[PDB]
Amino acid sequence: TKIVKMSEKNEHGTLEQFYPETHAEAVKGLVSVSEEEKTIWDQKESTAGAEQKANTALN
Amino acid sequence: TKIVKMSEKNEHGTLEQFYPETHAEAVKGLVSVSEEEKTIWDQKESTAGAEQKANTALNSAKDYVDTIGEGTVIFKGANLMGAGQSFKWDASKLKFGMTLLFSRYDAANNTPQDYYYHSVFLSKAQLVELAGKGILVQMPSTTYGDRKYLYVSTTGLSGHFDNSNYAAWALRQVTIM
Amino acid sequence: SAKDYVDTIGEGTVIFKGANLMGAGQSFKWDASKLKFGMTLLFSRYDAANNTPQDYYYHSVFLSKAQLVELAGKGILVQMPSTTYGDRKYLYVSTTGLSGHFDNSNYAAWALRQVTIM
Amino acid sequence: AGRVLLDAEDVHAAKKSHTHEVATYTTDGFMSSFDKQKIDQLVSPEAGV
Ligand SMILES: [Fe+3]
Repeated sequence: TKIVKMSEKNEHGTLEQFYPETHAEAVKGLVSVSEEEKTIWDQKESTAGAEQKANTALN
Repeated sequence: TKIVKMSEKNEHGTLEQFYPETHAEAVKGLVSVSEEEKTIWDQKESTAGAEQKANTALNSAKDYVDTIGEGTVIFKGANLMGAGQSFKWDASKLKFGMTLLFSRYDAANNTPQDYYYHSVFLSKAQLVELAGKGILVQMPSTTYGDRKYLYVSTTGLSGHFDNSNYAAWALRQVTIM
Repeated sequence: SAKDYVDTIGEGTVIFKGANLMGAGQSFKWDASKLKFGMTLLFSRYDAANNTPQDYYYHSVFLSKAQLVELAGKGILVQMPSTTYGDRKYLYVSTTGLSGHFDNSNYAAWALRQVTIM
Repeated sequence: AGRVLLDAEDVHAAKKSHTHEVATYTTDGFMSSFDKQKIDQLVSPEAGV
């Protein structure tokens, strides 16, 4: 459907655009980040982090 | 949540749903990405890279095993191991043990022919106890005798003033592994 | 995997299990890559008249990989225990395999019980 | 029940990549690599008269 900028009539006789207050689930195709996956991705593994493990296995 | 699909009535009497323009600061529960930790998650570590590193460690260990198995030849050639002859190496290079080879020889022409070889092995556990003190090796021959007495230790071996009498044989090669 | 590799090298793979005089003509061959440490030979008492491989008075010999390379297809003489000195065994050895000689048939009282690789 | 993963184990079937033990003096099985390495070098009998 169409995407609209919608403006109100300010008393100086003008059209001022205003962003309505919405919610995360209200917007379509938001691609949600759960605020728990962020911590999981931060933990994961560094490139140098999975190097001393291999060196320790070799040793 | 209370979600309303705002729409508008067209002058024909028809209905049209519309999306108002909004700002990221207006949306609640956005949980945004600051574009900086995105590159951090991009760097991280992939499964393929870790698999490659683990395989590199595995094949490095296999190469170490192959190298320790094949060993280093301390001496190769021919020697009677008389008085004063001695070979020395490094203790850390000694990993499993030592192997010694003997063959036929003549003091007449001094030509070490290649036949009638005899082999002897001495592990590292054998060698630590045998530090300094020698071993007696009897090699096959038509008549009994023709022995070699060798002061074999964990870092060096030497000869003795008996091997010159049995000059019909000669040490060929000594290796560590 | 590294532990399994080193253990499998250590335990070795049997090349020949059985019994034979290992005289002239008989030989054994293998891929060189199977050799990582060396070869081991086990001999036992034998009967010339009965041709049955008695099981006692064994005798073992071990050849290393470096000695194997130095002895590429070369001769090795292995003496064995007996009531009297003699009954030697001549073999031609190499990193790829081993062969025999026409002297082991004379000493039929002993036979190569088995040969393993490692 | 549910999502079931079936391989050769639960049906007690041989794997596609499976090998049998080498034949022994009293057992029947695969022919060993070094057996063929001995066989091929063994020259065929010479046919004269
Ligand atoms: Fe099958």
